[PDB]
Amino acid sequence: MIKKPQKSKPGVFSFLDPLAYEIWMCIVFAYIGVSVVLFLVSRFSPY
Amino acid sequence: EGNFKGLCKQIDHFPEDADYEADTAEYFLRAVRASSIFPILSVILLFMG
Amino acid sequence: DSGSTKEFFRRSKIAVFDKMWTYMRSAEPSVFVRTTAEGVARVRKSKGK
Ligand SMILES: N[C@@H](CCC(=O)O)C(=O)O
Repeated sequence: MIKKPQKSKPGVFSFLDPLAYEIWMCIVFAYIGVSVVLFLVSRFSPY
Repeated sequence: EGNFKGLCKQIDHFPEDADYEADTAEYFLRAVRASSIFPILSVILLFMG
Repeated sequence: DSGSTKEFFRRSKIAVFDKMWTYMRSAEPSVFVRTTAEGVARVRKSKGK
């Protein structure tokens, strides 16, 4: 028997609760590559 | 509105049970709280301006 | 005090329980209490200690 805990609330970055940390990491990696593919196709010298 | 009206207490943070020091986000939030740090600084640049 | 559990760790051969009993014989002052709610409100005022 020990004392009760309190209802220690969520913190500042509580908003990213729906996703795993590793999921967010995949998103940013996806985020960059989509841009540079568009940077490949656009500005390709369409002569 | 009491048996002595206009008796002005000074108040700070108080140590309750186990204090949640591991909540350093909270203890820092306590540390910012008992201070006018931003409302005093809101005077400062307004004075400096 | 005068508990079988207090006697159990005296006789307990599990090393952590020995190590607890090693502490409990060396716990200064008395972690041991005589009656039931004696230990209860002790924890209640221990603030998790
Ligand atoms: N029923 C137990 C309570 C105390 C203990 O568990 O040590 C006894 O009479 O010994």
